[PDB]
Amino acid sequence: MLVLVLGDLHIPHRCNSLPAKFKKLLVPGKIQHILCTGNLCTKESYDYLKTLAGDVHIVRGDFDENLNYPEQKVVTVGQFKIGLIHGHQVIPWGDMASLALLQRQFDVDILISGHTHKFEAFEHENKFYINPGSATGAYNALETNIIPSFVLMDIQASTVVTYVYQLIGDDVKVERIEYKKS
Ligand SMILES: [Mn+2]
Ligand SMILES: [Mn+2]
Repeated sequence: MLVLVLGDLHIPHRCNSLPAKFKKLLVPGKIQHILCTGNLCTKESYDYLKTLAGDVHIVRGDFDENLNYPEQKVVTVGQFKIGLIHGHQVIPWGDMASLALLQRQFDVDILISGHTHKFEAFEHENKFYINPGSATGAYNALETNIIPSFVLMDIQASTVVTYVYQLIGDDVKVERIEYKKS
């Protein structure tokens, strides 16, 4: 199973389009699931994602208007439980009821969020953590020189291979990170 992970496009309010060099790489008929962190913009981008896969999961980020999209979810892909949330939630740890509800979100194999536009991908204590960054390199609060990125996960049995794609200078650069769940 191939899983596309992306978000934070902000089209067309901040960026008019995905970079050609990333969009080239995506075509119908290859990806089984999309996990989108939100901040797409207008419906056009959601429609585009729906050409690419039959199972599209998106969450609602800050200033996203379409309230039919859930704030957070937990999705099962193969043997993996994946949590998905935009990341602009401002809730303090001390509201114990809210904390109790977050347990379901932390008790997942792979955790994905967005919002910052800064990519990350690592293993910690048998769990894997991904922020795909922004696929358009849209600006965030502090910064303007955001490196466009997105993520593909190749999932098979108990092994996930995460590919991080980044647009640096002239070329797409790929890092390949292997994760096996014990
Ligand atoms: Mn954003
Ligand atoms: Mn955001």
